[PDB]
Amino acid sequence: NSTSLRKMLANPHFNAKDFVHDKLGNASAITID
Amino acid sequence: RNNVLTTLQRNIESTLNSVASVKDLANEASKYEIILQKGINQVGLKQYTQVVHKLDDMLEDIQSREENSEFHGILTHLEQLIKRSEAQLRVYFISILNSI
Repeated sequence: NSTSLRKMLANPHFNAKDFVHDKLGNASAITID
Repeated sequence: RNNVLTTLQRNIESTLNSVASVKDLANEASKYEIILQKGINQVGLKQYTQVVHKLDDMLEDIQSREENSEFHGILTHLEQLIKRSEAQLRVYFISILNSI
């Protein structure tokens, strides 16, 4: 969901950049690639 | 549209590395001990200074991470290459600013 994730979350960094490593941070490094 | 760059592409281009991994920054930071140890005039203005934004911005979310050994070693390699770069900068400042 790079529209929702990329557009809607971290394009203006609202919310912060570490929560993407936290709220989406459970063994999903394939989806981070 | 300059605001579309300056708001969306600004913090988008900032939060590119919102999560980014641990070893790769050591790899390309070491490749910035390749390129940052090529001098200034070989490398060039926003080439050199923007690579300083790449280690500046590679020391970036690591305060946001956690304490392993690669954390401290990459803090050493990063910040000492940073101050090598900064010394080289002010050297070049003074180098032309009494070229008169």
